[PDB]
Amino acid sequence: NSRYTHFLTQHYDAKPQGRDDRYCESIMRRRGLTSPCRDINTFIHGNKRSIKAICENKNGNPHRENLRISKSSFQVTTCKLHGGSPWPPCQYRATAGFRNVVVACENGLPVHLDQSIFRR
Repeated sequence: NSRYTHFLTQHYDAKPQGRDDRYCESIMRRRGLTSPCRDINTFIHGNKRSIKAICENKNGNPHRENLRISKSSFQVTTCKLHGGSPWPPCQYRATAGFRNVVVACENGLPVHLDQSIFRR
């Protein structure tokens, strides 16, 4: 279940404080997403068990072809790449949000975040 682990690395941050541009620039580095700079990436906050619950009917509904959509809303932060280059230094604009999320699940664990709902 390294895909679950990969999901957490790319898309989970339990307790941020700020959630500003600087937060994005830092955490995108910390999580290895800056070579090349990922165009857009969203982190989910709070506890893990609520996110795992999306894979059950406890906190999820089936969605489109192969995805799950959460019933609860999550605090999230979307980091969007600013500037012309794919390469570091990666400047990010932060957007804090509060809504449900879309994931793909495998063996009851989230393994993908659908980034499309945050492209705005």
